[PDB]
Amino acid sequence: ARTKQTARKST
Amino acid sequence: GMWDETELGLYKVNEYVDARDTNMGAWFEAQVVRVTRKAPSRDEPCSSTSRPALEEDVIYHVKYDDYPENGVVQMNSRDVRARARTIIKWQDLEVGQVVMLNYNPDNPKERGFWYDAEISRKRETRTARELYANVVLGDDSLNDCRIIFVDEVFKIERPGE
Repeated sequence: ARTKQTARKST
Repeated sequence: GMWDETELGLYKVNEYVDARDTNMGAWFEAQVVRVTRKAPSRDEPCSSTSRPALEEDVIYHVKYDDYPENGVVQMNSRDVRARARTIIKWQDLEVGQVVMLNYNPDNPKERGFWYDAEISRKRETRTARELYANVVLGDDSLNDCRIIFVDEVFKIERPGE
């Protein structure tokens, strides 16, 4: 909620 | 240039942007480190000064603002969008508006990246209120997907407002 986290790569 | 797929974008040195990974089609933090378009000027001096196009119709080279290891990677105007800073509230989520948004493809009940989608349907109940989007990866695209994180949908940003 109202927050932005990233997770993992396929790169 | 507001909602309804405004289709904008113009980035510059250290203008914060989100960018697509070509491998999962996900959108994440990316700090701009070069805007240029590969013409060495016009006819090859060993300089690479000039850009053939406008600052919008050129090329962008990001440094991933969360992922510094993966280094300077180059994307085009359509495959970058500026740092989607303004939230699209529940009431503004237009069916067919292309947004970048809280989804994980490995666990669709969970948070992963900001995957690009278009609103495909809207519904609400006694306990839960939901979105249903066509989600797009860098390979496939999963229609009528269950959007759980309602509070953090993002839209296409301005070129320079």
